[PDB]
Amino acid sequence: AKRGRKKRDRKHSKANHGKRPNA
Amino acid sequence: PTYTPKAGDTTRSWYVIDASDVVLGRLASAAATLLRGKHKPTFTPNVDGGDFVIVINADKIAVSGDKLTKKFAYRHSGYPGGLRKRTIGELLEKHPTRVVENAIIGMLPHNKLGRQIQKKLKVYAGPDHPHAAQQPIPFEIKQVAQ
Amino acid sequence: ARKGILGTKLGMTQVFDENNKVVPVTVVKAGPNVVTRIRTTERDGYSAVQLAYGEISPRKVIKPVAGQFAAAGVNPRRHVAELRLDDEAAVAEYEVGQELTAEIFSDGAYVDVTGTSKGKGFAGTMKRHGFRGQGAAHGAQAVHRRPGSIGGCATPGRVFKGTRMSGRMGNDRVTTQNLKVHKVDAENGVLLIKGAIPGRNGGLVVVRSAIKRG
Amino acid sequence: SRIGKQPVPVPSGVDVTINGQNLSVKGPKGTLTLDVAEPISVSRAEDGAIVVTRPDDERRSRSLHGLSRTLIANLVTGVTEGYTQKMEIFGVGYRVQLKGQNLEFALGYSHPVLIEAPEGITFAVESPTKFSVSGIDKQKVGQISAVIRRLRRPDPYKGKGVRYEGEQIRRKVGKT
Amino acid sequence: MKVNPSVKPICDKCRVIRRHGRVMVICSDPRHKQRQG
RNA sequence: GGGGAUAAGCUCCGUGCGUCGAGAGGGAAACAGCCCAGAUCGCCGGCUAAGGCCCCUAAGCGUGUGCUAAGUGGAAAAGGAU
RNA sequence: AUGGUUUGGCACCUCGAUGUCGGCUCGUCGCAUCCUGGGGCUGGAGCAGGUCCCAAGGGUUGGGCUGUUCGCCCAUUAAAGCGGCACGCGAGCUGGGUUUAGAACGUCGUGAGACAGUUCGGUCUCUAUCCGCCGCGCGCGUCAGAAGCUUGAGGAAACCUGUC
RNA sequence: ACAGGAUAACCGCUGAAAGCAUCUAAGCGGGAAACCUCUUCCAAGACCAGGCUUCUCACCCUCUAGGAGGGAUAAGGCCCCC
Ligand SMILES: CC[C@H]1OC(=O)[C@H](C)[C@@H](O[C@H]2C[C@@](C)(OC)[C@@H](O)[C@H](C)O2)[C@H](C)[C@@H](O[C@@H]2O[C@H](C)C[C@H](N(C)C)[C@H]2O)[C@](C)(O)C[C@@H](C)C(=O)[C@H](C)[C@@H](O)[C@]1(C)O
Repeated sequence: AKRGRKKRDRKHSKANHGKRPNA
Repeated sequence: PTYTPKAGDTTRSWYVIDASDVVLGRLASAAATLLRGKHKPTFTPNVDGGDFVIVINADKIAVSGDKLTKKFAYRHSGYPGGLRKRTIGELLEKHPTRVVENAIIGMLPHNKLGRQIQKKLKVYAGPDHPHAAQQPIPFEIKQVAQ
Repeated sequence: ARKGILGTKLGMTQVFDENNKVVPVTVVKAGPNVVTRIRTTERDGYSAVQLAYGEISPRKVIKPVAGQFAAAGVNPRRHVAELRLDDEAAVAEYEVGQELTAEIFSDGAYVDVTGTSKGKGFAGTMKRHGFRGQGAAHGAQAVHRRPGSIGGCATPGRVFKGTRMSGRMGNDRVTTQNLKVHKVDAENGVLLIKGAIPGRNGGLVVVRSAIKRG
Repeated sequence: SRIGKQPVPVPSGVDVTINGQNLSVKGPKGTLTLDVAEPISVSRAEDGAIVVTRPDDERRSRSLHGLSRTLIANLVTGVTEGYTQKMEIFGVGYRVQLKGQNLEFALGYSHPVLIEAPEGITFAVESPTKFSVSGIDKQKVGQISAVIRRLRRPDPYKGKGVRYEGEQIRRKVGKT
Repeated sequence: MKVNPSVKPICDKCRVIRRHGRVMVICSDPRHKQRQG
């Protein structure tokens, strides 16, 4: 559970512009 | 071709920074700049040219906020369950020079050269240092205005 | 303070109390000890006294070692050890050249005797760390004594430094605590320490007043 | 604030010495020392009183004002009048007798308990089941009076133990 | 001392305060005394 | 939008939508599919994009006015709260 | 809403092989605490409890039945904790179970045969290269070459407890 | 083990913001097998490679005389031997 939430969170980074592959 | 330091081109000088009442982060970045020789215009990444930096009054150094009791300095011995931590307040009481050293050590390059730079940093807890024969030049932390 | 004197283990024996109870004592020769040097705070950084013990032919002693004895003004001794005290108020009790004897102790005073254990050589895990074994029947294939599993698998995937396995054992310094001294023999300079002190018959030991009961 | 906006009256027999943010008061009962916070400036009116002032109106100055003023009045009152805390003990076979500067309590324990008086505090026993503790520092007087109060666990059923005179302790009934 | 995510002034004498960043409720009746945690 | 529990890095569809597939270089610490941008070769020249400018780490412990006391920043819900 | 240990959903790594249940030996970690330690509130008189908060240093038994995990039972005990580590651990051990070929019963099938039905029997291979770990040496360094005796930054071990 | 230090839960003292009240914002205290010392052991390859002492503390050759190379030694050590 811990691993999944962290990956979806790091899509919010400034350089990703709110989208990332594999969500 | 751009100029690169030869055999005997490098030169050293000794700086002493009064760590009293200086912020730990601010003092460390100033020392880490000196030790790497960033101030000289003869800088070259693969050749060290930093100037020996002596830090005196290393136990009076001021740490802001609640970091005196809530910031831990961790260390692991390798054995299972071997992780032992000391809050900064305790680490200052036992041996105070460590807090200044680590906060500088983690500012320098981590490669083999950064291990050689460390040999040029002498830090003392008291207000006196034995290196008076080398005539350290007193150094202060200002900021060039733009 | 922490009285101490360098001694030699002689052997074990058996003596009887006034209440007719039997006590198994170890005979320790606490031979005369010569104070060769005193370590002070301003000189060395700790407060300790350096004793010497044993008789050695002066031809045998090596020249660097011989000079240390001559400078202190004493005859060379086989073993030189050092007792660590804890203050300058205790160092003042000692002076170079003063001789210590078995009389410093009294009957009924708890002491801690330190020595090098007996040698046991390459010892298996059934002997070293007191493992169990595996059954000698019901099918055990050639595993009657070997340890067994070492760790997990693939997590951690290493052996976790600190695990207990085979290797050399014994022959290491060890200290026994709160050993009563049954009798202080005056003529022969021998302590009758009730209990079993570590070492091998004729091995050097250090007997000091107990930390806990002292 | 309202507390901080009230000048501190100094009776004629009391001496007040001010050194910036450091304050010391000398009087008949003894000498006390105090230090005030950075935001507040402490000065002396020529009438012979104490006045405290706060420069701005944020939390720090407003909160520190009331404290800093009422800290001095306790300081001045300690060196003219002093503080005496009166206690009394309830229970059967509960005794108090004074030994030197120390105080002993017989609270029903298998052993008797002894309390040592620190510097600046004195114990004066009046009756076996009633005594008093007197000193200069209001905090130190109240502090030791707290420790004495913790000697016996609260007893809602019979009320055995130490008490303050005006204290009213809740009591329930142990029936079944 | 009840420890709940929700603390309320059960009775009229109950007072809601804050000590060391944690909300409490202090009342003369010890039953009402609770703390947010 | 359907199926699912309006779950899945699920599955099935539409899109003169994109990229990877078949794509190097800069950014996201590392990280095919996200953001900037399509590599003809050389240069010890210059200006920029996304992203940054205390030290590692290149360039700001930048200027003005405020806010935060929680290391919030540097994970989260019903709800509680002078 | 947390957790990811249960029954599942998906089919993304491995079918030119990732050995699968129990037991043994060996551990190590979390705290959502069984005992021991500290507290609040009690419809807490005392003894004994109930509930909640802090706390992971140590400890946590021997047997009957079953392949059993689990469970019931017999004696104690201060307690007989819950879970992760490929439902830890088979290049460490057993093979009782399951899941090859033999055989029989019940049931299905006209028949070869079949049964997450039952019963008896049924090969557990390998000289450790590298990381790892337990031990022991050879070389060099510490600004001349050697010998004693040491401070110790940094680690490791231990920490249980009852009755009178 | 005994003892000491800083603490968790919890109990407090002095106290304003907020004429009262509040363990809290400034201060001061108590407080557990947990943490740091205390007990035992390893430990200067701790590259900041440590300290107190003691002994030897001096002889030749070569290239070219700058440094290096070669030999014989002292204190000491090792090998062979019991
Ligand atoms: C005596 C000498 C034999 O040792 C055995 O009997 C071991 C004990 C078998 O285990 C027997 C015994 C047993 C119980 O397994 C231990 C049983 O499971 C099966 C029948 O294998 C082996 C290793 C089998 O492997 C196993 O094959 C399985 C299909 C997969 C399994 N694992 C990788 C997935 C793997 O170990 C396999 C295929 O025969 C290996 C092949 C190459 C051989 O024929 C080799 C040359 C054999 O002559 C032999 C090794 O010399």
